[PDB]
Amino acid sequence: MEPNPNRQPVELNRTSLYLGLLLILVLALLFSSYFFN
Amino acid sequence: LNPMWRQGMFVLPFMARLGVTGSWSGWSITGETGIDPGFWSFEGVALAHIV
Amino acid sequence: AELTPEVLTVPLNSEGKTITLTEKQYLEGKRLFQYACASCHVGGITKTNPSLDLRTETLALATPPRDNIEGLVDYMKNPTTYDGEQEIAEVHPSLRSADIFPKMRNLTEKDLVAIAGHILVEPKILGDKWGGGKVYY
Amino acid sequence: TLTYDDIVGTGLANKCPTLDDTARGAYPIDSSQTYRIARLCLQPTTFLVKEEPKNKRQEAEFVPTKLVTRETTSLDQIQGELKVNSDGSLTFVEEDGIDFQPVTVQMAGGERIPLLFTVKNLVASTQPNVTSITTSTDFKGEFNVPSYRTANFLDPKGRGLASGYDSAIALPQAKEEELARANVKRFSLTKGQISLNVAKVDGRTGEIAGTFESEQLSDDDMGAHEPHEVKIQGVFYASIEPA
Amino acid sequence: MEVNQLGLIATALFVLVPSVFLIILYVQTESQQK
Amino acid sequence: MEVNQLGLIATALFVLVPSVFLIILYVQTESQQK
Amino acid sequence: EKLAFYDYIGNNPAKGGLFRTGPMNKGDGIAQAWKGHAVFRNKEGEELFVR
Amino acid sequence: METITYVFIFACIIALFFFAIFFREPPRIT
Amino acid sequence: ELVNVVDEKLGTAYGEKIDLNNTNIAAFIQYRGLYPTLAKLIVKNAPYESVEDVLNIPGLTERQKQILRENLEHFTVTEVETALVEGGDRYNNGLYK
Amino acid sequence: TVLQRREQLNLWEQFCSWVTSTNNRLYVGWFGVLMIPTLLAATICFVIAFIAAPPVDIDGIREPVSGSLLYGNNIITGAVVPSSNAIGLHFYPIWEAASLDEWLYNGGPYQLIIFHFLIGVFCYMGREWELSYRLGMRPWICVAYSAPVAAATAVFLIYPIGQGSFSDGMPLGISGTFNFMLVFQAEHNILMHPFHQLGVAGVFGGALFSAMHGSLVTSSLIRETTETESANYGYKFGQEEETYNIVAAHGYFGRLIFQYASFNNSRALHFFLAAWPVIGIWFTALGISTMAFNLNGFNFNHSVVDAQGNVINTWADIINRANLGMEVMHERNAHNFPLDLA
Amino acid sequence: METLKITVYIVVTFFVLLFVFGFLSGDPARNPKRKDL
Ligand code: CLA
Ligand code: CLA
Ligand code: CLA
Ligand code: CLA
Ligand SMILES: CC(C)=CCC/C(C)=C/CC/C(C)=C/CC/C(C)=C/CC/C(C)=C/CC/C(C)=C/CC/C(C)=C/CC/C(C)=C/CC/C(C)=C/CC1=CC(=O)C(C)=C(C)C1=O
Ligand SMILES: CCCCCCCCCCCCCCCC(=O)OC[C@H](CO[C@@H]1O[C@H](CS(=O)(=O)O)[C@@H](O)[C@H](O)[C@H]1O)OC(=O)CCCCCCCCCCCCCCC
Ligand SMILES: CCCCCCCCCCCCCCCC(=O)OC[C@H](COP(=O)(O)OC[C@@H](O)CO)OC(=O)CCCCCCCCCCCCCCC
Ligand code: HEC
Ligand SMILES: CCCCCCCCCCCCO[C@@H]1O[C@H](CO)[C@@H](O[C@H]2O[C@H](CO)[C@@H](O)[C@H](O)[C@H]2O)[C@H](O)[C@H]1O
Ligand SMILES: CCCCCCCCCCCCO[C@@H]1O[C@H](CO)[C@@H](O[C@H]2O[C@H](CO)[C@@H](O)[C@H](O)[C@H]2O)[C@H](O)[C@H]1O
Ligand SMILES: CCCCCCCS[C@@H]1O[C@H](CO)[C@@H](O)[C@H](O)[C@H]1O
Ligand SMILES: CCCCCCCS[C@@H]1O[C@H](CO)[C@@H](O)[C@H](O)[C@H]1O
Ligand code: OEX
Ligand SMILES: [Ca+2]
Ligand SMILES: [Cl-]
Ligand SMILES: [Cl-]
Repeated sequence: MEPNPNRQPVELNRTSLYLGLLLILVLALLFSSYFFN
Repeated sequence: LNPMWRQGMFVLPFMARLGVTGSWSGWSITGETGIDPGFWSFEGVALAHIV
Repeated sequence: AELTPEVLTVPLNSEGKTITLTEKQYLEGKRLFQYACASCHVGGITKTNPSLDLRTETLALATPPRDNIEGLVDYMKNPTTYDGEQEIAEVHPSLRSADIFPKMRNLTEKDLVAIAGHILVEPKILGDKWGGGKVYY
Repeated sequence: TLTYDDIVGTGLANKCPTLDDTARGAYPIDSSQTYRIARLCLQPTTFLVKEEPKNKRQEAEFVPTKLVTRETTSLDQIQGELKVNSDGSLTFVEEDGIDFQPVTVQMAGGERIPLLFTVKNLVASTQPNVTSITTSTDFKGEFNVPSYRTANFLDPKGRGLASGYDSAIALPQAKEEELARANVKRFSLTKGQISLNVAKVDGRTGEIAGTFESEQLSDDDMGAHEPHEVKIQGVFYASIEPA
Repeated sequence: MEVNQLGLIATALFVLVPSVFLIILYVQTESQQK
Repeated sequence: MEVNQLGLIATALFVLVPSVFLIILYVQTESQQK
Repeated sequence: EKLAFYDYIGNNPAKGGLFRTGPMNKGDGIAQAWKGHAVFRNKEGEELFVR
Repeated sequence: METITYVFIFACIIALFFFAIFFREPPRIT
Repeated sequence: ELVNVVDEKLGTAYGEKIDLNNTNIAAFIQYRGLYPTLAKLIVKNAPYESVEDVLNIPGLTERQKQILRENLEHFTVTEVETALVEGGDRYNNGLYK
Repeated sequence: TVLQRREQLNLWEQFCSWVTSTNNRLYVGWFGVLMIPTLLAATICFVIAFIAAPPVDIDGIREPVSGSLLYGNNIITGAVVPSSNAIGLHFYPIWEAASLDEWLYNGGPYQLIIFHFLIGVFCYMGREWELSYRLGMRPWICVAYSAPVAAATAVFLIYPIGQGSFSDGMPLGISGTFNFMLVFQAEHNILMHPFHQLGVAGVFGGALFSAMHGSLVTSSLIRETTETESANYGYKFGQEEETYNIVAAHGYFGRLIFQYASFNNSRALHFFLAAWPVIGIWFTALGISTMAFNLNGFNFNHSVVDAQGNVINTWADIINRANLGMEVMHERNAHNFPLDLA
Repeated sequence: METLKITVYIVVTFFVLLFVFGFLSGDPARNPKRKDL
């Protein structure tokens, strides 16, 4: 097929990886007590 | 003493609100037996949404 | 182990007289038993009535006694129920009903004696396996 | 008139004989002569099962069910003595026949209720002074309901009453008291009740027909669970002959 | 302690699903031409 | 049925961990300069 | 019994908790039967009412 | 929960069939 | 409590002799002259209050009564057990060889 | 009416051209016209029944066996359970039942699935012929596939016919398959049947020859890549040149055994790879299909006898003891009389 | 059940007729080489 001209590459730089993993892990550390209840 | 809202049912009341009240297995949510809902039982609604 | 004259010596009648079968007699009796009897009595059981078997102790308690040559030869001519009360030639192969059980036709006295000897010798070889059914296979 | 090949596969073989609308006569009874029922046929048309409510004070009702074992339900070729009693009543004493059928019906929601539909050892009597059987004659009686499975029956783990294991062998070191009701098989024997309402009589031939209602317990799975109460309604046919 | 029996898998997937999302995105950024 | 209480998380991680490893590798292959 | 059952705080939707998950039956239990109306009295025979 | 798990895995396999057939790397002659 | 009634019966005379009220009909082959004629009459006319009541079966011949007297020592009676007599099990209890 | 017949006739021809088109992503074809609806019906019923069907009275003794996931099964124990022994070989479509509840109790789903499935795979076989004809290929791939088709037909149709009941057809499930195999060994001594032995040689040999052929071609790939690349990139789809040195491969295999035990003719080699497993599976399918009429495996029970007449057991007699254990236990409530005659 | 039976009968007849008339519609000629069969 003819290529779609609207495609764009996506990026996540290393600092964003670290920030995101921190957010997820800290949110998990916070909510896990309530999931176990 | 054990209606749908005691049992954590969330979509069952929405089917019942608009007239889907019976199961193909023969019961109805008002406590009847031997009812024939036709295709539009709770199961038929679910199947229609999957298709 | 060997098939000895003592193994081949079996009661002839109810009065304690014995007869010593020849090895030929025994082998003929085995062949004839397969020919006319094994379809129901394979291994000494009875497929159409498993309550009755061909063990010597069972034959001894039949009426009249069947634990001897003459008793078994008589049974093959005129079979009876276990208590002797009814004659069953109409449903059990015998010389008397050879018209309806054709494999009994042309069976001689010697043939019946051989078949009877096989039935009496076989538990002396096989023990409880004779008349035991599949548990003993 | 009909032969086996006329009938085979139609479902007619599970239906009891019927009598014409004109059969509204009276079959005379001679108190000096002995009688027998030469053939009794019972064809169920409805199986009802009494619901088991949580409220021990809500009166439970019999509700309809769906038959799932097909046209295998009728009792037939039943025979027995028809006695004339001192007061002119008749007493039927069942002697033999195809007098039981296993039946499975299904409640709304899927629960399957097996039962041994039966009139085994039926003894049923009329009102007094039955000088002729008419469309006013009724029979009432009781029968035995033996265990739905007999003593050799083995459960899926091989446990049974007259045969089988006596423990849960797949749980070799489990405590046995909690499994006693499943491990120790018991053989039920209860009573059922039946009424026969004569609706038609052929006085010349000694044939009668009508409706029946019987009540009995269902299968208790050899003691593993409580049985249910069942009500069976249907039609019956009987031929009476002097004996 | 008598905790919720789904608490373990809830916590595990809460961490893993978004973390994996981020790792996929990060690694395919690094592999793009420089 | 009285199933093992860790059967669910065992099955979920058994699926998730190696599937995620493959997805990471695939996506960063696609993003490489062609 | 259905009317009495509505007059019970275990069916009040403002009695729950954010992480108390599942059906109401998981809490007070599956309702089986009304025990009946309790009338309290003191030794003088005056009727008393629980707040 | 077990039934959900078995059906989930099965459903993922059917989805994979779909992508493997209709979204395969197209075979190309060069 | 819960008891297996067949195992219990094995602790009575049922476990030692032919129980005229319960034992399956094939057991009468154990002794001379009992099977099938007397065995059928015995099972059909059961139950019996005592072993000697077997001598009173209507229609017995004089020889049959003598045969029965000779075998009373091998007979017993216990209470009818539903599990052993239902299903026609006295005539065929599902056991062959 | 006049030229309208020609507007209908060209429309039919357009449909025929689409049905038989070599350009559909999945070939349809005339066999596909029957195959597609029957496989869809069988698949849909199977998936729904495997998840949700209630227990089925397979042996006609009011003893329902649970097969579905929702009724207490896992992937290994679950099955779609064969139809009731009370039905036998009678045709039991939905509309012969008084209700779906009855149809489910009696194992109706099994019949619907196996009959649509078998039509489907016979048409799948025809479709393999058909596309090869449209593509200008030689025609015999469908003949290789006739081996699995024969085997499926043996266990779902021929064996039930011989034994008089679809209750003896193979269940649609993993543990139900093993049940079928064990009972089959008890009732036919299939292990001692030469057609099953040929079947085993067929699949052991097929697996051996697959590994052999795979290893020999892989061993002689021509170097077209560096050590940091998969060697698979050394072959380009549709290239004209062969990608391995078959002279080198033959030189290896001819020395591994001896020269004349090795194929130098690639066409002979690939015919052998086709024929060996296909013929083995044909024979094992015929084994099931002839034990369906109770011509069973070799019986050497008590074949060895000593001078007195005592049986001297062999390993065949030990096999017999295992068969007896399965015989006496299977369908423990279903037999009332001493012989299991079907 | 009767409606379902008739429906399935029609459905089956439909596909079988497509199969039969399909293979009757000059199928030998539908091949890439000698299309004059
Ligand atoms: C409108 C959405 C909605 C609502 C009102 C309900 C309501 C209900 N559900 Mg249903 N359900 C839903 C959607 C919903 N459901 C969806 C989308 C699914 C698929 C997952 C389900 C699957 C489901 C199952 C399997 C079950 C229910 C059940 C129930 C009943 C119990 C609910 C409960 O315990 O919640 C508990 C609610 C919580 C513990 C709240 C969670 C709050 C989250 C974790 C906060 C996250 C914060 C976030 C990380 C912050 C980020 C910050 C960042 C931006 C910086 C109740 C009737 C139960 C039932 O009784 O069935 C009969 C039951 O078993 N539901
Ligand atoms: C290719 C399409 C196709 C075929 C061949 C079948 C075949 C079958 N269906 Mg299925 N079905 C289909 C599509 C199909 N189905 C679809 C799309 C649905 C959803 C609507 C169903 C829903 C369905 C249900 C719910 C049931 C069936 C059932 C059946 C079985 C009985 C059918 C019957 O009695 O026909 C009647 C016979 C005829 C109509 C004959 C007329 C056709 C011609 C004139 C004669 C053909 C026979 C003859 C040998 C010629 C062969 C020619 C050959 C060269 C091709 C049979 C296995 C039943 C079943 O599985 O029972 C266990 C059942 O309960 N089907
Ligand atoms: C060393 C172990 C060993 C050997 C030598 C065999 C050999 C055999 N097995 Mg057994 N088997 C084994 C272990 C073994 N098995 C194990 C561990 C299991 C699982 C427990 C089995 C389960 C099994 C089953 C269920 C069956 C067999 C069968 C067979 C026969 C056919 C096998 C076949 O075609 O394979 C594929 C291999 C080939 C196709 C290549 C050729 C192999 C042949 C035999 C070599 C010929 C050498 C030749 C005669 C020597 C001449 C030299 C020449 C230069 C002069 C063969 C006799 C079948 C049987 O009993 O038939 C009677 C059968 O039904 N096997
Ligand atoms: C090592 C020991 C051993 C070995 C190697 C074998 C080997 C075999 N056994 Mg034997 N067996 C054994 C021990 C063994 N057995 C023992 C101990 C017993 C007694 C317990 C048996 C009792 C036994 C029985 C009863 C049977 C076998 C059969 C077989 C054959 C089964 C495979 C087959 O038929 O493929 C052929 C191919 C197929 C069956 C596949 C059909 C595929 C259809 C056409 C399409 C399916 C499509 C599918 C649904 C969807 C695909 C995926 C989708 C995404 C497209 C194979 C020769 C079977 C046989 O011979 O069948 C004819 C058979 O019925 N064995
Ligand atoms: C201590 C002391 C005394 C030591 C002395 C040692 C010494 C020096 C001894 C020397 C003397 C000596 C050798 C004595 C020998 C003694 C002796 C007989 C020992 C016994 C050894 C023995 C019996 C071995 C048996 C081996 C055996 C069974 C071989 C069978 C071969 C066989 C079955 C082959 C299958 C036939 C066949 C067609 C296979 C094809 C399989 C296949 C898929 C091939 C695929 C394939 C093939 C190709 O061809 C190429 C190209 C490609 C691409 C390809 O896919
Ligand atoms: C509860 C029951 C519910 C079930 C409901 C099912 C009804 C489905 C209705 C919707 C149909 C649309 C789906 C099309 C998908 C598709 O295949 O497109 C792919 C191409 C594209 O179509 C191409 O389409 C092209 C035009 S265009 O792409 O559409 O623009 C056209 O040029 C070309 O000729 C044409 O072939 O279609 C084809 O290649 C020809 C038809 C393919 C035949 C399908 C085979 C199905 C076999 C099933 C076997 C069992 C499966 C179980 C295994 C897990
Ligand atoms: C149902 C299935 C659903 C699956 C969902 C899976 C995905 C959901 C998860 C998404 C997570 C996204 C995280 C992106 C993380 C990330 O990329 O951050 C960095 C990012 C920087 O973006 P830039 O514009 O500079 O672009 C750089 C690009 O490479 C990013 O793609 O900023 C944001 O994304 C805004 C949100 C910031 C949030 C920052 C919070 C950090 C603070 C730490 C808090 C914890 C400590 C508290 C201590 C008290
Ligand atoms: C099946 C059709 C049979 C064949 C063939 C033969 N016999 Fe038989 N046998 C059969 C039955 C059903 C019975 C029981 C009959 C009854 O009601 O009592 C028997 C019994 C015997 C006996 C008596 C066994 C006992 O313990 O008293 C004997 C001795 C006997 N059968 C021998 C026998 C012989 C020699 C046969 C071949 C010529 C033979 N039988 C064939 C069933 C069948
Ligand atoms: C259970 C948790 C599951 C979470 C799953 C999350 C999946 C997320 C998928 C991300 C998809 C990324 O999509 C990917 O984008 C990159 C660019 O970013 C594309 O890459 C494209 O751009 C780059 C950069 O210019 C070029 O070098 C490359 O040749 C070109 O193909 C890939 O072709 C595409 O595959
Ligand atoms: C159970 C059903 C029984 C059916 C029995 C049939 C008996 C014989 C009747 C034949 C009817 C079919 O008639 C057949 O139809 C097709 C399409 O209309 C015709 O046309 C076909 O053939 C030509 C010649 O190869 C092709 O170029 C063309 O693409 C194709 O459409 C055939 O030439 C005609 O022979
Ligand atoms: C996807 C499968 C669809 C199956 C269709 C079954 C129709 S069933 C049919 O439907 C009518 C309309 O609801 C009802 O009124 C009627 O009582 C019922 O029998
Ligand atoms: C896509 C719909 C799948 C159909 C679901 C199964 C049939 S319906 C199902 O049957 C059960 C047993 O009778 C009932 O207990 C249950 O209430 C009912 O929902
Ligand atoms: O079903 Mn299935 O399995 Ca052929 O054998 Mn007879 O039947 Mn029953 O037993 Mn063994
Ligand atoms: Ca009346
Ligand atoms: Cl089994
Ligand atoms: Cl049987």
